[PDB]
Amino acid sequence: YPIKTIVVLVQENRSFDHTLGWFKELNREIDGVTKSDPKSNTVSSSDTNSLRVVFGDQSQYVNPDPGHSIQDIYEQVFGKPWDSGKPDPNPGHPNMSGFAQNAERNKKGMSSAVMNGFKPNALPVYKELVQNFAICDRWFASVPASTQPNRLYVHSATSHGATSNDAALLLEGFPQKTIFESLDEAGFSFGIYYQFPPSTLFYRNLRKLKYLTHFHQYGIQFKKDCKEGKLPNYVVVEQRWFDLLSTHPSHDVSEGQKLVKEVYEALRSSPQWNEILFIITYDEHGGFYDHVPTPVDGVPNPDGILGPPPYNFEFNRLGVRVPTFFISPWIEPGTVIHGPNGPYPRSQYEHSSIPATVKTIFKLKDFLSKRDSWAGTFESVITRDSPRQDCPETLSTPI
Amino acid sequence: YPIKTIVVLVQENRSFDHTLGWFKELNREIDGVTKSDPKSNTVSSSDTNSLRVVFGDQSQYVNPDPGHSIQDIYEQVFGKPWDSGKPDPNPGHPNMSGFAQNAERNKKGMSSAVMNGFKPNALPVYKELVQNFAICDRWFASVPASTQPNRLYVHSATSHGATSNDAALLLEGFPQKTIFESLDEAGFSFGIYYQFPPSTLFYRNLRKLKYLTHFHQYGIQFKKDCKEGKLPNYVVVEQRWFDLLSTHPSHDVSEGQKLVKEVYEALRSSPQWNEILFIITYDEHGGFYDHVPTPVDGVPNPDGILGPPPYNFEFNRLGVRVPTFFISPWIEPGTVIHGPNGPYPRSQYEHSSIPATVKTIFKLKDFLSKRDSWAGTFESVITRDSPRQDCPETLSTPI
Repeated sequence: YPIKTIVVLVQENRSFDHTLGWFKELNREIDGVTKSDPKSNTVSSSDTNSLRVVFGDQSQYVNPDPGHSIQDIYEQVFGKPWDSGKPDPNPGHPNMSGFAQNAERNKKGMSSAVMNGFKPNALPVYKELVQNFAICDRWFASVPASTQPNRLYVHSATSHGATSNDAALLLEGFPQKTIFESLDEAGFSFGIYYQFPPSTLFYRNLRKLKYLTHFHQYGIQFKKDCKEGKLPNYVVVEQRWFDLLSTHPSHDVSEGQKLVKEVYEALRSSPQWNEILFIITYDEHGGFYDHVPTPVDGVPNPDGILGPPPYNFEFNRLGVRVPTFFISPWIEPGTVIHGPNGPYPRSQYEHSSIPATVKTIFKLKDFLSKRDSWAGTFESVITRDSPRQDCPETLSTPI
Repeated sequence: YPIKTIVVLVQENRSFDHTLGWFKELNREIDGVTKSDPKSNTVSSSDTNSLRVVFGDQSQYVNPDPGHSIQDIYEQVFGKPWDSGKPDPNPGHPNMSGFAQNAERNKKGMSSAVMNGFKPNALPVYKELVQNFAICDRWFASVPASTQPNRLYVHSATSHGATSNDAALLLEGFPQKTIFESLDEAGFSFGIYYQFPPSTLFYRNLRKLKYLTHFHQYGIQFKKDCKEGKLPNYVVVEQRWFDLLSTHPSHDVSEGQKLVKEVYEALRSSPQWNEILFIITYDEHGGFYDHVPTPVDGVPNPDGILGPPPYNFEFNRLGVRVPTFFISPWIEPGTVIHGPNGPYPRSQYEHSSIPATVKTIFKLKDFLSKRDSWAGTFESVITRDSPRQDCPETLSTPI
């Protein structure tokens, strides 16, 4: 089994249908969207009783940040708002009908951004990566909540009860065991390449003296370690600082495309390219539309810890589908992975799939929680007998 | 008393003589340096004989970062290194003779940068601020240690035992009472205007919900509140993110001049200009040379907490002199404040002077610590009967 280096890049706040849904005309196998059988959500307002908003392919490069709190996402997936005076934590029916309404509730006119996705040619970096490697069109954010609970799952398969971006809790640090500790204890290496203060600092255990040395400034160390073949066994690329103090500004998809291109090309020209498995995913969907109902059946709480009031979240429902890419010369081009042949009938691909698959590939002894123990593993995406030799050396520049 | 808004900007890593020492030619009253009676430090090395390095005015805009740990500063001020096998915490004799030796010890050739200051004309923003307002030439960093223990003093008059930049300790947060809490309890407002993640988040008490709302993005909110005269009673401008993971890279003094210019002009064109007292100081001296012996007599420990081993620091010695500016239309131009007039015979101006003076100007009930209660207060710098009306509207662009 050729994979010795696993590289993880977690992007920000985009749904599958918004990012890749229109890539379906390039490959019908992609569970995306079409113009002929279009998806839609309705909007109610004081001025109008009902307006149908069709999911289109007119996403602009610059967009506001839609709502992605646990309470926003409740309205998006169930089509009705949370009501603390009439609490309905498990209403049963994720029909994905509330994205446009939740957008409008948060900011008038924002349903246009929420109800649009990108044309493939507007994201050439992604179009090339989809066509030359693999994606998963059934990969759900771990939590129907915001950025940090999901990021906590990426490297620990739990959020240790968190469903918000609680500045005090994040700074105090979350104490659960991380995949870094599993790897280290088994003698494997790991490195976190950061630009700004990384969200991985929110793991309290990584603040031990012996683990703080595994953080490396990205600009200094990343391209260098790629060039001389010195990448550790588990590489995390951390790019943005999370504004802990941000108690719906616009921003550009282009920066993320540039980062993906740079990271890919550095891995692609590395002597370790033939041992590398590169995963790109999104922390959560950002409030953008997606048509696939979030799983509500057979989803385990990772550690028995409930979320804070008023939601008292049971972690018995997944988040919304996000774009996930698998990139390796050992992968056939244009491959699309759906649900797992996961260990259980109701297993799903989600962020805990990353620690699960790391545990599987490196034969670590134990899973971290009940979530990585249950999540699908994607090591079977590595299918070739020999590494492909003509993988693109460079990708197109973002528009 | 005309002062209703106090604004604080803390710059990084520069000594008084390095920044303002050559202004003595412009104002003989300044305790600076001359060419005819020059300061010097000696260097001992293996290959070469003892070499005198004279303090010159040849500072370049780009310099390395000299040593400014508690152990480096011990050698700088006492002229001998710390010795854990022969510990000498209170050697008696701050002769300021070790800056060049300590520089060479950290990086060969670095004594040249450490033993140089700026020509006044090389820093036009500062030269204009000095000539149009006030400086203090006897203001000491609170701690002969690194960045964060000193920044803790600026808004709390203690470091709660800290003598290093301990990432785990900083993220856990320091729990001492802050001047923000003194102000809030007395009905006054405060605002922290930050660009990147602010060091004030290291105060644990500011992570409460009711205080997190007082943080404002600088780019969004600062110039705005300056225009509409909506500045709170205590303004902190936070500009740089401290890399907690940095376990001697070069950087440019020009960025700090640009920031100072931007902040000054925004306060100067504000309707609140006639009620504003703006203080600029430096967290500590960065390891650059200064000739004034650090006070070792009558310096109180703020709260009885000792520093960590091996130094077990008693907080009975001040840090090195830093540049400090007082800026307000109620200030006589070209004013230089020396040591304080009380509250005690051995009182000194230092970072705790900021909380002390805030307590004095706003008649807050209690000081925060024994340092606060002992430090000099500079309210007497406000001397005019009417606000000056021809304060510079704009400043020179940095070279």
